[PDB]
Amino acid sequence: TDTIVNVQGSFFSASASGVADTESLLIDPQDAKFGAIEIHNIAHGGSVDVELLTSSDDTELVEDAAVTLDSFTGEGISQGNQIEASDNTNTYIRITNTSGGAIDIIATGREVSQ
Amino acid sequence: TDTIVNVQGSFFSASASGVADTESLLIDPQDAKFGAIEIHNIAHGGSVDVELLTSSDDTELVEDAAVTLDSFTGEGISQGNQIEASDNTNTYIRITNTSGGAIDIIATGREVSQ
Amino acid sequence: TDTIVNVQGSFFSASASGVADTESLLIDPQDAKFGAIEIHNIAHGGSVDVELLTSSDDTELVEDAAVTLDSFTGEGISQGNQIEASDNTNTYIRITNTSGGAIDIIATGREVSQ
Amino acid sequence: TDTIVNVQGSFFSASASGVADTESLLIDPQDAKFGAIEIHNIAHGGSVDVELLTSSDDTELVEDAAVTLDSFTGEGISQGNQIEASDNTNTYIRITNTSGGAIDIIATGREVSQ
Amino acid sequence: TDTIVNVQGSFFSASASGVADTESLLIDPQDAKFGAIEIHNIAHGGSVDVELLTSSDDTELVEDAAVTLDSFTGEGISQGNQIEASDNTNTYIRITNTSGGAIDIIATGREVSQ
Amino acid sequence: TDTIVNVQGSFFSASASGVADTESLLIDPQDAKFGAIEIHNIAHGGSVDVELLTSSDDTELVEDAAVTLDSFTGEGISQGNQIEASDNTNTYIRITNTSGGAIDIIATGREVSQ
Amino acid sequence: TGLNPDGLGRTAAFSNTSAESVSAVDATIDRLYAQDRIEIPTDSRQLFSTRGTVLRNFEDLSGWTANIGSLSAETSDVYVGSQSARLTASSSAVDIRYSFGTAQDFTGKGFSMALKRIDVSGSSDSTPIKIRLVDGNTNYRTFSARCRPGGGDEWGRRDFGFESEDTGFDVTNVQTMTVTTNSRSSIDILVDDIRVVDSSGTGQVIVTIDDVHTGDKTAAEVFGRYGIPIGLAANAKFLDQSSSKLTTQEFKDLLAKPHVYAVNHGYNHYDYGSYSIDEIEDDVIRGKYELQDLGVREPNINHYVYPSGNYAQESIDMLSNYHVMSWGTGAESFDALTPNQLTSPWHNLRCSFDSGTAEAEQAVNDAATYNQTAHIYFHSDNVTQSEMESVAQTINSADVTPITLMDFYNQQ
Amino acid sequence: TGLNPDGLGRTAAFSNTSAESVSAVDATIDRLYAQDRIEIPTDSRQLFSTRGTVLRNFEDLSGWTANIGSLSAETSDVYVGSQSARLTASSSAVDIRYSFGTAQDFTGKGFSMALKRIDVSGSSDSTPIKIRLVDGNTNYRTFSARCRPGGGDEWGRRDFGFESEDTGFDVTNVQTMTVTTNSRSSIDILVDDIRVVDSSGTGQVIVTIDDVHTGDKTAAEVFGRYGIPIGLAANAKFLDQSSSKLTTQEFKDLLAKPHVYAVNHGYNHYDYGSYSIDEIEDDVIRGKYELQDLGVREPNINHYVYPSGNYAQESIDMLSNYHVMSWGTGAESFDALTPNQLTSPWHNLRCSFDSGTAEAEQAVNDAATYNQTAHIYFHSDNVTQSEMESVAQTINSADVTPITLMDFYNQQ
Amino acid sequence: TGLNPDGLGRTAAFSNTSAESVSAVDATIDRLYAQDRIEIPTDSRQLFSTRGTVLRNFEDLSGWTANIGSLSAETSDVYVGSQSARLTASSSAVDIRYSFGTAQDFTGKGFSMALKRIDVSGSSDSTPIKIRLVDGNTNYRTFSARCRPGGGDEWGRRDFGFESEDTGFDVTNVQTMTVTTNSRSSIDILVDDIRVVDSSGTGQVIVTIDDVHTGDKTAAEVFGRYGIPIGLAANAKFLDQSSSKLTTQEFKDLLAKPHVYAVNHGYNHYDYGSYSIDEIEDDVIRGKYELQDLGVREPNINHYVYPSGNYAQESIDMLSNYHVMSWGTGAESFDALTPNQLTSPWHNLRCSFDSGTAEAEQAVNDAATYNQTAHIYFHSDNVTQSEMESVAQTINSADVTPITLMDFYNQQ
Ligand SMILES: [Mg+2]
Ligand SMILES: [Mg+2]
Ligand SMILES: [Mg+2]
Ligand SMILES: [Mg+2]
Ligand SMILES: [Mg+2]
Ligand SMILES: [Mg+2]
Ligand SMILES: [Mg+2]
Ligand SMILES: [Mg+2]
Ligand SMILES: [Mg+2]
Ligand SMILES: [Mg+2]
Ligand SMILES: [Mg+2]
Ligand SMILES: [Mg+2]
Ligand SMILES: [Mg+2]
Ligand SMILES: [Mg+2]
Ligand SMILES: [Mg+2]
Ligand SMILES: [Mg+2]
Ligand SMILES: [Mg+2]
Ligand SMILES: [Mg+2]
Ligand SMILES: [Mg+2]
Ligand SMILES: [Mg+2]
Ligand SMILES: [Mg+2]
Ligand SMILES: [Zn+2]
Ligand SMILES: [Zn+2]
Ligand SMILES: [Zn+2]
Repeated sequence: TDTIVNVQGSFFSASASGVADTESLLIDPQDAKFGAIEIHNIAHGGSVDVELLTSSDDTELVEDAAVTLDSFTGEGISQGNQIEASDNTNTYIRITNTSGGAIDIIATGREVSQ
Repeated sequence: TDTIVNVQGSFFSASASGVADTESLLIDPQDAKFGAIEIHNIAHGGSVDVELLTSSDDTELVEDAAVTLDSFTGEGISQGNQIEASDNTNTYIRITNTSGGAIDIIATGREVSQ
Repeated sequence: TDTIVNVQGSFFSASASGVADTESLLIDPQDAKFGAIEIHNIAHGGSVDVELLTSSDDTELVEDAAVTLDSFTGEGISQGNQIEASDNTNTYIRITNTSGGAIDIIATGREVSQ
Repeated sequence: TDTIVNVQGSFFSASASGVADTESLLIDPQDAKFGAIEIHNIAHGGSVDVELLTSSDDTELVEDAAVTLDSFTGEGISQGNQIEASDNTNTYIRITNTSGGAIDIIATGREVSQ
Repeated sequence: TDTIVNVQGSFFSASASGVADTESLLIDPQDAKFGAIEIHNIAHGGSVDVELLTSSDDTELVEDAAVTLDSFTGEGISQGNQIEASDNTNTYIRITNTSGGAIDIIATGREVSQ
Repeated sequence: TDTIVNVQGSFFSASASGVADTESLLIDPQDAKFGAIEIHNIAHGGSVDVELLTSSDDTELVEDAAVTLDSFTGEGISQGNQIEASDNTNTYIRITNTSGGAIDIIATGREVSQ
Repeated sequence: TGLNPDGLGRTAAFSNTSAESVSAVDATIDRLYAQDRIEIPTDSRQLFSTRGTVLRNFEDLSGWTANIGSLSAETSDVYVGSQSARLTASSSAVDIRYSFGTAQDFTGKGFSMALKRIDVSGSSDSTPIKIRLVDGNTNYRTFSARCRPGGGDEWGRRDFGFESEDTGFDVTNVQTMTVTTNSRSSIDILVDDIRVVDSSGTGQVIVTIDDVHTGDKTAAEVFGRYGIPIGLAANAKFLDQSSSKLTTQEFKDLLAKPHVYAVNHGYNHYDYGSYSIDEIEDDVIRGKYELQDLGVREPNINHYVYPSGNYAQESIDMLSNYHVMSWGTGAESFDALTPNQLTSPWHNLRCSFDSGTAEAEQAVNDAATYNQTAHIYFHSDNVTQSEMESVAQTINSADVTPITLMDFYNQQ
Repeated sequence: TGLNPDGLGRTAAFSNTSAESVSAVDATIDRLYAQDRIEIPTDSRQLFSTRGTVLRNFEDLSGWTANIGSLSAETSDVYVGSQSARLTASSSAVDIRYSFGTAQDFTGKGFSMALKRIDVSGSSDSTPIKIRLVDGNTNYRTFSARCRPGGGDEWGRRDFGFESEDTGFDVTNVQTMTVTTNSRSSIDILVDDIRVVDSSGTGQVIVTIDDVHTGDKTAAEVFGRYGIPIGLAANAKFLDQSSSKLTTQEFKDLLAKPHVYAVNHGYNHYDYGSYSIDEIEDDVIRGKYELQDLGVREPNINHYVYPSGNYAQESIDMLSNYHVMSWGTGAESFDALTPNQLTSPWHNLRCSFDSGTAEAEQAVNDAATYNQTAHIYFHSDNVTQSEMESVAQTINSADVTPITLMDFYNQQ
Repeated sequence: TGLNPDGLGRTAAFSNTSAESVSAVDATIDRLYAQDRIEIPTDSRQLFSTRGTVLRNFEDLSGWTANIGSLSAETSDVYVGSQSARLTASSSAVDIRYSFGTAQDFTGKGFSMALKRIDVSGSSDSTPIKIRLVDGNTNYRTFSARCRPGGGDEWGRRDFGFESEDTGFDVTNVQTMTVTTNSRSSIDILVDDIRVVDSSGTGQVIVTIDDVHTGDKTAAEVFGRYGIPIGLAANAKFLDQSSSKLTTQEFKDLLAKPHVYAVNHGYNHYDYGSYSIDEIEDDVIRGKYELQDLGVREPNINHYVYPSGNYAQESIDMLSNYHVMSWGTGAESFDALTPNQLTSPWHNLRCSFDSGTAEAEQAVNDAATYNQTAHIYFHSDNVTQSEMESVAQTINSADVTPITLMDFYNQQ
């Protein structure tokens, strides 16, 4: 039988340094080559709210559905997520600072096919 | 040996903003390209009942078997599901609002082959 | 290197509405295209016993080995299973009603190669 | 990019009805097409000891290394295993009855390449 | 249908013996053939802080975003991680000794496609 | 779309019968066809220390970094590991007897691509 | 993290896990953050049953005279020993009498008896059962308890409250004791094991308020004027339902007062006989955790009060997993009253002052005089402020210590 | 292993799991291996508040005469009832007097009062507050407690230690009682709810040693000579820090002695006001688990001693999740002293003999004479062996039972 | 579900999990369903060691006269203080005497002493050790305990049972105290810390039955005839083994009786010295959980009884993680007997009536007379019904309260 070596699909990340008190990292699957993402890690330099949004617009965020998924307190990593978003389903992930001061946010995961 | 990069299979989502008190998001695998789905995430803007239904009809929901899978209270994400539905087996997932007010529901997952 | 999109293998389900008090859904891997199945979900409309059986006959169930795997009480979903059965190894999964009344049973999973 | 549907690799099972008090099911990876196995499930109709053995002989079990992995009490399923054996590494899995009476044993899993 | 044997994608490791008290192993995804990594294991010969950094520079670490992910105490293994880094997104993982003495650090995982 | 059956990548094992009191099984990824390994199972016939080592030499073990990963007491199986080693990164896994008497050690897992 | 634990099946080494529900056969926890217990380790059902000494044994019925009704040995349905006594009557009371060989001194002794109701019918399906002590001059002191359906369906101990005394009764010169009932068309009740306990301590009062009505605020002020502890028998569902009920903040503010404490009354007041044991168990469990979220902690939340006073051994068995003690309802002075040492923490009643303060005030005066514990209760919608003041002044002026249920159970 | 549990979300059936941290809403455990509790089910804050009976009520201030200072009703900031009393003075003490309608007998009675400090200023931001009993011959017996910032910031009960007595005082013939302070430029303090408790039992002594100095070894020998229990208020971080502190092995060796026990003092001695409540909580939690690893167990490790004696209701609220009882610091005999029945396990002080043994020895003699509990303390670096011996001989020769903190709390 | 918890390593957010075994460092549980504890938070080993007051400290041996044998200071192997006493004899008893400076009154005082056996040899490797009070007329009152291997291998406290009295002994006029042994070829025993406890309360009796023989059914009837509580020292493996043992249903039926309770005796009766500490620990743990499945709950299942009476400090240390109290075996009246206040919950014996009722009946009469607690025991296969009746009638007619082990430990 044929042997093939499987290397895992395209790495995805979004990051922002010095996100101000109530500002946010908008993770947009439009930035993915495949147009969909699965975020595995959220490294949070301080407290954040994670929010999943559907847009009315194909290309810009105009809030339709919005659900606040979870709140993270202090500094650390939310490892082992599968929060998913795509361009065609107009889904965005917003990570909003709640720390009372400037923080670094790094979100990593994988690109998924639409 | 051959090396191949594996990107993960087609993203699927269903969403509804402002689902009224006793209304529901009907997740229909007919909307999938492959005609079957596996829902991983249910982001629930308030309390919901999740229900798995078989239809008597190939194309429309006429309830045959129905099982209420679980109840979610308040706002959050049911991560790590594998609730599965296909068109050919006429399986539907209904997420019904129970909050006493209007909510946003976002369900995400993956398309599966029939 | 080559990029390929991996969509997941064939959806499988078995279902029965209004299974009477001591009757059962017989999940038969003969109904799978690949002739083997892995059940992930059992949605149980009431109490059930799950049972794994080997047949003496290649095509019909004549009980050889039988093990009662687990008992589920009330309504819900047994998510995240890997109960496995194949035609060639003559393995059947029986989900038997124990509710004291008629129930809906939906089992979902994936076809596996023999 | 190319889309491929991935069906999961060859189902494997070993079973025995009415295994007497101190007798055993010998799971032999020589029975696999690929000559190696990964057992995921042990359905045990009563108490069993699971044992991993290396043979001195390429084709028959003549005990070299033997480790008793675990003891299961009563009836049920050991789901979610990855006990592994191959023909070329002469590895066998023995499931030994300890119930004080005759039991049914069904072990299921997947064939793995050597 | 076609049968293929899937061998898992490229092994990645970074290691350092005798890392002094406040020194660090810089895990750089530039050292990966595919230019991205997912660290699964951190074997820590003593206490360490794990830190995820974005660089301003494409090729050298000049700290932009930095998040201290977690602190490990004493000797052991952090198994089951998915901390991810890529060259193109200029992401580095720093494992910093905090033991009060010299330690061995071994990080293992897998290369991922960008 | 194309359907392919995925059989899982090459089985790997290392074993030793009658390992004396302070002796060890050296698991060497040089013995793998692909030159890297991921150990999933350690079946331990008595107490063992597991240790991850980097060599200074490409082909022989001359200890550079060494971390004692974990200690196992008595007889059993450490199932569900992902301890990883490769030839090119000169990584070895040593399982050292600590029982006070002779034991059987069987380690199983999978070959991984470098 | 470490490597995976020893064993077959799904094994996993984790750093941090979160779960809604965890089931374990065994859990080894190095440091436990679990102040909020639902299921309590203590089984109180039979702890107190053997306290004090057996006075009347019923192993020989020769010492007993049936004055009215009839007395026979029960050898098949026995509480304690080789036999128990069947008390039987048709269209009459039962009165059985034991004459002591020598004068007994029962100063500061409290009385308790094992009881099972087989059948009572007529004017009521229930009777007062009375232990009387009679002196050399034929003066009676009466202590009593209730033989009711539900609570009497299985063998259980009653701890007898003082009821009445003839003037000039000499408790140092007791010549005979009597077990007696009211008159009924049919009586069939089993008795065994009369016990004597030391109750020489000061008299005590417990006050409980049921069902979380808005009037609990005025009650807290009134009983506060004399530092009398109030137990709120709390149903957490009732909070914020209507203007007639406390708000959640008002309830938390009341519990912040040094003399107000909460005890469980079930989330939604599910009483025995109206709901299944499973539904009541859920109500009990939910009541417990909801009150724990409101800050009600261990010694307090180990007490329950029966919704509508309804119970049986079935409910006691279920409740014993969650609570150490529970209280029923009655309307007469002796219903409040127990010796200071209980023999059942499950079968004892409380006296209502919803329908007039006289019996409850009588009970408080009797607790002081006869060295007993009076448990009195009300719903604050049924009682006026001037009635609460009458009761609170009665408690202040009497020789009683007002106490919490926690104090009372810790004394046992 | 079985099949996966009922539910949506990630459900999982496991054999054996290992975790660093587990969070669960519900945990059902068939067999629990969790002897090391951090978070205790018992909330002790208000259990003892209603012990004994209310003597002085303050619901009618007509019975009180302001001898010096001034007295007014507080109807908004009330501990108990409809009102409390505001005691107010400018450049003077406050002395308020209640004459009893009939002579009172206070033999073996202990006094407690509810207190809140609004403002004290002048020589100090604190005052002794004194309950005096005065007899027919105008002899005084004084009991006292401290009205301090922090501990007085919110309503809390003080249990009054004996201070002084006039020769020939007749406790059977008390005609009047006084509440009084020292003189200050400004006084504004609220009082309510004077309570009487039974303290007729033998006198008791508790000895604690703070801060784990090397001199605890000589202390253990000296107090050992007379079998007097020592509580080590232990900070686990301090072990092995320096030659001036116990080693870990020395500490374990001390705890192995039948009369030496440990109580929590926080891992790194974080005191109230110097650190946030969150940092102190972490210190408390870590102190608890580190001492548990050293073998300190349940009844012992349920006690805390405030670092530097600093506390407030904020800290008590936090500590009440982890501990049942805590102790502050004072330098005078009455600071050691409480009735044998407490009404607060949180607000009571200990007397130092770091700066001379006189006050502590006085307290021990007074505990014997007046049937009270004396809590005395020291740092073993401040006290010479001859001083420890003086104190230990004083305890041995006095009519006191030397007791553990565990014993003392189990008595409440 | 939420998102995965903070941290590196394998982290997971679950809804519902099932496990056989969970290991956690920290567990935060919002609502705990874990009534069945294996590990208990309470370490009882040293709680009671300092109760009462030290009478003799042995810190100055000048006050002691060696009448027979020899007395020296032990300054390195010390229980309490600077020194302990070495009692040494060759081919003789040791008798050491302390004359009091003034006549002592020991009415209702119970005696306890610290003991370590270095060497005893001759007729036995053990001795009775006697504390012996002498009045002005040279009448003796003897209290005694046993200096045995195992239980005497390390320092431990014995609580001395009444043994004998000379006619006309005046306990108000005690002039001399004596510590004495039986005669042996070699004696080397260390003593320290004689303690006096208040034991003025009523006499008490505890009855235990070992090893779950079928005769426990007739015992339950017989002791039931007087409401005397029985503890079954239960080995859960023995149930259903043979016709000579209780069935599981019979055992559950016995425990459903108000006067029968169970205590742990290890799953399969593994005794100290016959098995390793690890095997005994497994036996103890399995005994606990199997009895918990049979419905034996917390206060009851916190008691253990040593298999075959075998123990040492090693086994006590292990058992203290699981149980609060344990009992050994003896054959003489004083073996039953302790003061009502213990100083060790681990070193006390029980008196057998397997080989005749005389010593046990003597103990019950002595418990009544001298205000002590008698623990008596039997195996129901060794005892005839008329012997059980003799003992039960003796307990009924004596001035004792028959009590549970739970009651007895809650009194300490
Ligand atoms: Mg779009
Ligand atoms: Mg919205
Ligand atoms: Mg589109
Ligand atoms: Mg269809
Ligand atoms: Mg239906
Ligand atoms: Mg079709
Ligand atoms: Mg077939
Ligand atoms: Mg069969
Ligand atoms: Mg075939
Ligand atoms: Mg072979
Ligand atoms: Mg071997
Ligand atoms: Mg070969
Ligand atoms: Mg770059
Ligand atoms: Mg930064
Ligand atoms: Mg670039
Ligand atoms: Mg190499
Ligand atoms: Mg090294
Ligand atoms: Mg190379
Ligand atoms: Mg009877
Ligand atoms: Mg007031
Ligand atoms: Mg000494
Ligand atoms: Zn109610
Ligand atoms: Zn300090
Ligand atoms: Zn035995």
